[PDB]
Amino acid sequence: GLGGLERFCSPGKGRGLRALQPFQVGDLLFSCPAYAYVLTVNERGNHCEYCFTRKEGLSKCGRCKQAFYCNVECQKEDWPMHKLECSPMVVFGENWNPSETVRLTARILAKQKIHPERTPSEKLLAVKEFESHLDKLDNEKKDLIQSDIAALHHFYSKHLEFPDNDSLVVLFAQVNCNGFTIEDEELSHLGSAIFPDVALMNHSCCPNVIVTYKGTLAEVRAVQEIKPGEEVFTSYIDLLYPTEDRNDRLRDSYFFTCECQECTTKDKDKAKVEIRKLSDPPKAEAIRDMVRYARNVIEEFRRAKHYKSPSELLEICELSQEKMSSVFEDSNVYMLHMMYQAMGVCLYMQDWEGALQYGQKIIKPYSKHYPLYSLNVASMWLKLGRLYMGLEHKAAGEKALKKAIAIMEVAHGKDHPYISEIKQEIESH
Amino acid sequence: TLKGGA
Amino acid sequence: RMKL
Ligand SMILES: Nc1ncnc2c1ncn2[C@@H]1O[C@H](CSCC[C@H](N)C(=O)O)[C@@H](O)[C@H]1O
Ligand SMILES: [Zn+2]
Ligand SMILES: [Zn+2]
Ligand SMILES: [Zn+2]
Repeated sequence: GLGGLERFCSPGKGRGLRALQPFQVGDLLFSCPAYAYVLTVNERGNHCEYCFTRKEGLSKCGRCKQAFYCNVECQKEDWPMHKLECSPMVVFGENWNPSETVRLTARILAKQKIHPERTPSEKLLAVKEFESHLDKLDNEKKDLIQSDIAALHHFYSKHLEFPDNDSLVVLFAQVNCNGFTIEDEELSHLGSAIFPDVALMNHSCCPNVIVTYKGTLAEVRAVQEIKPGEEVFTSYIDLLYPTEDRNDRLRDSYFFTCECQECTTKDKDKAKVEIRKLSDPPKAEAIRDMVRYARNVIEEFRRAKHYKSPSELLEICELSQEKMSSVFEDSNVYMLHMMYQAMGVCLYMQDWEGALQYGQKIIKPYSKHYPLYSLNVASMWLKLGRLYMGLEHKAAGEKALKKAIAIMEVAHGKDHPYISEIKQEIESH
Repeated sequence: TLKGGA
Repeated sequence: RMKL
């Protein structure tokens, strides 16, 4: 297996990962090559399909012209997976639209056909042994998987031989439960992957490790001191939100209620939903009314993001902030949510001044709501620093970039390519 | 595939 | 990854 670690039965949590030796903050516990992975459609042309390296002048696949590579070696190594989509993409044309989950599951089935035996990705936990929670799925979740199965059949019939429907339901459920999203240094979505040994770790809202990525290789580093006998915990979710929001997501997606110290004490809940100190204090009903409103506009914006124009999306963020500000302070996480969304729209519009203003309001509340070594905090420092440098605010840029580096050295390792890249940006402008 | 921050 |  993995030296210094062991799989064990964690009471109430199924299987888990336990330390057999001590690990200090910043230590690498283990690394795990991707069992299967896929580059997200929006990042094609910026990243190599095989190894995920970002660079300019990638070689384009001459057949489909929609997959880019470092060189012919990366291209040849990616062929067993790319051929599932190369020709279908041109033949289906505009009508080719399998969801990312379908794309990943197709590559899982292809990997199983080629490499049926245990891989180096599965030293402690195999894909076949993944938890499915099939008995807990409701009809709406089962009907969505069955829709995914139909898409899998529609788009991948010529390259894949399918198991029976029951096996496909289980596999999709296992993917929903154990799959990982890969993000770049700015926490932008890069793709999806299966990391079997990383999937073994249970969840905590005060985790003692963080998962980062070196291309398609997952790495796991301590962000708290870990002693022999202690369970290794990662976070499955965005830790910005209060306990009821976190446990709503964990129950819905992973079918458990978290009992970590943060969930048990709820010690950060009050700061996360901070209320303005008005002459007449807002009543509990009014607070719960604004929280309900906030959750609704968050959902409305998530839908609107697919079709509305950038200026229209900014309008939603502006109006929602105005209404919430009558009750919520700026450090309130529902305010911060819409500010972050507005920043995203500004970054896409290349409105650097607009994005900088939002970043400056977000970073200090982020620092206190998130844990000590949060990737959400590091990436916000990084966005600020790059905005500053781009706008020729060299001194503020350097300060922000160094703040990002200080965190990433712990989470990513001092020798990570991301840290080398960021140091160039300090000594370029 | 959902496990991750943000 | 912003386009800057
Ligand atoms: N903090 C926690 N409390 C209870 N169950 C947890 C948990 N964190 C993770 N789990 C369980 O682990 C699943 C994610 S996959 C993690 C490995 C899993 N325990 C296994 O035996 O295969 C979740 O769906 C949930 O069932
Ligand atoms: Zn490559
Ligand atoms: Zn191709
Ligand atoms: Zn928790």
